[PDB]
Amino acid sequence: LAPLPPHVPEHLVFDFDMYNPSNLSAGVQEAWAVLQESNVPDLVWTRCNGGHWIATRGQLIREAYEDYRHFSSECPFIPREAGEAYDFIPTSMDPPEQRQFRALANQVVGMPVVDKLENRIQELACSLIESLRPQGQCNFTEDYAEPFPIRIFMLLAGLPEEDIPHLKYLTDQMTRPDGSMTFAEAKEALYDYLIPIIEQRRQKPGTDAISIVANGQVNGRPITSDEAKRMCGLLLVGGLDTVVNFLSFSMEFLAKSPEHRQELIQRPERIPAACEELLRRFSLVADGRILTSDYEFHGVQLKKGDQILLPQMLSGLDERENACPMHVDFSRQKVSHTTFGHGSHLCLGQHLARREIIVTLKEWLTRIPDFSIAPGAQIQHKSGIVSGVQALPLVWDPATTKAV
Amino acid sequence: SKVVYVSHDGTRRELDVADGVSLMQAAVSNGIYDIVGDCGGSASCATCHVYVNEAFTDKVPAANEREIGMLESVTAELKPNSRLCCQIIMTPELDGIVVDVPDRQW
Ligand code: HEM
Ligand SMILES: CC1(C)[C@@H]2CC[C@@]1(C)C(=O)C2
Ligand code: FES
Repeated sequence: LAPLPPHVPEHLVFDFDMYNPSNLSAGVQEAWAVLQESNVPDLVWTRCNGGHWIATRGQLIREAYEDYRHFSSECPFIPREAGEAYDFIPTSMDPPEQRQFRALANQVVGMPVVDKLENRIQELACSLIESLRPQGQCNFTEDYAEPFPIRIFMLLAGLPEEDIPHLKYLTDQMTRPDGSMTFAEAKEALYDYLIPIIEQRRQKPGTDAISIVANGQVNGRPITSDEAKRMCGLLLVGGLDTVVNFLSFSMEFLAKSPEHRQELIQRPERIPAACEELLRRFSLVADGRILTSDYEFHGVQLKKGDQILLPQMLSGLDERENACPMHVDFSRQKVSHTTFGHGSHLCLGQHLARREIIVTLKEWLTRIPDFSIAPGAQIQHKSGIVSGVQALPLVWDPATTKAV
Repeated sequence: SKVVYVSHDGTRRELDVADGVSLMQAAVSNGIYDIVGDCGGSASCATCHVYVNEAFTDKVPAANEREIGMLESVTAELKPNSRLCCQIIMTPELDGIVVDVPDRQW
C-alpha cells in the first residue's frame, strides 16, 4: 500500500487491486463489481499499485472520458511508471491533435479492412472449428481464442506467424505483467521488432497494414517513422490481446448455459444482438486518465497529476445503467456499455472485433451446437488493463456435431 | 421509412430505415459511401457529415452543443444544412428525407 496522500480523505479509501482483485475466484467481472456494492462510494482511492482514484459507476466513467480537458490520456495505464512510458498514437494524445491519427488507423483496422478480410476471417473460423469437431474436446484459449484473431491480424499486418509467441508475450506484459518485464521494457522490445520492418516498407511500400501506416498521411502531411512506430505498436496489442480474451469469456458462458446455446441455434439472426449483450456482461478493459489540474468531481477534490482508473467494464455492469446486470439477456431492450471505450478514443477496431465474435458464435454453434466445461475443471480468470481466462477446457460428443 | 443518400459522384441509394435508427447506423450498416461513423454516434467526431436536403431541415430537431462543436471541424465544406447524421434519429415524419454525403470525412 502506498502512503495515503494528504488531499485524499480517509473515508474514500478502498484498497482494490486491478491486477489481482480479492474476489477473482468468483469471476473477474464479479471481482471488479464489489466496487459497486451498497457500502462503496461512487469515487474511491486505492493505495494499491502506487495509489489512484477509481470511478465505480457508469455516470462518472462516461463523464470523465467526455471531458478530456480535465482527464488527459497522456498517462492512461496504472503503475504511475507504465502510464508515463505509454505513447501509442490515437490514445496517448488529447483531441485537437489526436483526431488526425484516427483516420490513418481506420484505413488498416476499420470497416474497409474488415471487407478486405471477410473471406479469410470466415474460412479460418470454419477450418479451425472443423479440425477440432471430431476430437470431442479442446483447450479453447490455445486452440481457437488465440490463433483465430491473431493469425488474421498477422495476415493483415504482413507478419510471419512464427513471430506470434514472441509478440504475444510482449503484449501480455503490457496488460497482465507477470513481473519479468516493466511496461517500458516490453514497449521498447515491441518497437525494436517494428523499427526495421517500417523502414523496409517505407522503401518498398506494399499492401499490409504496416506499409499503409508507415507511408500514410495525417491531415495532408506524411507521417514520421516515429509516429508510424507508435501507431503500429498499438495495433499489435489490440490485435493480439483484446478479442483473444473476450472469445474465452463468451464461450465459457455458453458452455455453462445450454438455454442460451439453444436460443442462438434456434434463431441465428439474434447472434449480433447476443454479441452486444455478451460485450456488456463480459466487458474486460480498464485503463484511465490523469488530472490536468486540481478539480472537484462529484464532491471529491482531485489534485493535478492524480491518476484515475475509469474502468470501461464497470459502466455496463452498473445496476443504475442496466437492471439485473449480472444476468445475460439476449433480448435486453437497452444494452448500455462502454466496453469499446467512450468519448473521442472510441475503439477503431470494434467492427473487426464484432465480426470475429459473430463469425465465431455462428460457425461454432453450426458445427458444435452442444458443449460443456470439462468435468471437474474450475475456470480461473486473470485481471489487468485487459482481463482474460487462463484456460478453458471444453468437451462434447462428436456424435452430436455436423460437418458443413 | 425511406431515406436517400446521394454520394459525391452523384450516385443515389434508397433505404427503408425503422424508427429509432440514426442515419449514420443505416448508412454504415448498408455499406453506404464515405460515411465512417468512427466515434460510434456520440457526437465526438465529424466523419458522419451530410447535407440534409433543404426541404427536411425544419423537420429535424436542431444540433445540440456537442454537434455544433464537431461541425466546426468537418473536412468538407460547411453548409447551413450540414449535420452529423448520427444525431438524426429516423421517424415516419422524416419519410423520404434526402441527404448528400461529402466524399471527405477524416
Ligand atoms: C473485444 C475487443 C476490443 C475491446 C473491448 C477494445 C476496447 C478498446 C477501448 C476500451 C479503447 C479506448 C481506450 C482509451 O480510451 O484509453 C480502445 C481503443 C482502441 N482500440 Fe480497441 N478494443 C477491442 C479490439 C480492438 C482491435 C481488434 C483493435 C485492432 C488493432 C483495436 C484497436 C484500437 C485502437 C487503435 C484504439 C485507439 C483509439 C484512439 O485512441 O483514438 N481494438 N479499444
Ligand atoms: C486499453 C486498450 C484495450 C486500447 C487498445 C489496446 C489497449 C491495451 C491500449 O493500449 C488501448
Ligand atoms: S459518428 Fe461520430 S459524430 Fe457522428
